[PDB]
Amino acid sequence: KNIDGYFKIYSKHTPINLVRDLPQGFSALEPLVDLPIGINITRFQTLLA
Amino acid sequence: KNKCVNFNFNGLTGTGVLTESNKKFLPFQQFGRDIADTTDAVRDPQTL
Repeated sequence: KNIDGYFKIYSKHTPINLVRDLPQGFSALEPLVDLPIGINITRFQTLLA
Repeated sequence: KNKCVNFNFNGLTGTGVLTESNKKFLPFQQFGRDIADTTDAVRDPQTL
């Protein structure tokens, strides 16, 4: 999320017992790092291994 | 501590009685607020 140039990022890592490729429940994502970038973004792309 | 002071915790200005807290703040948290969005407890800018 780009917040007025602050590209704030949240994250969370938990265990699972996979059933339908998306286990249901509830959690909360914590802020990972503040990134005062100040650049506009309109698209993205993943880097697969 | 234990005195009424005019504090400025890196921008968080105000006036009150500063004392050691029994609560726990998040690792990336600077301060916290009560139900009325009033500064109830803060973390030192230098000390954790």
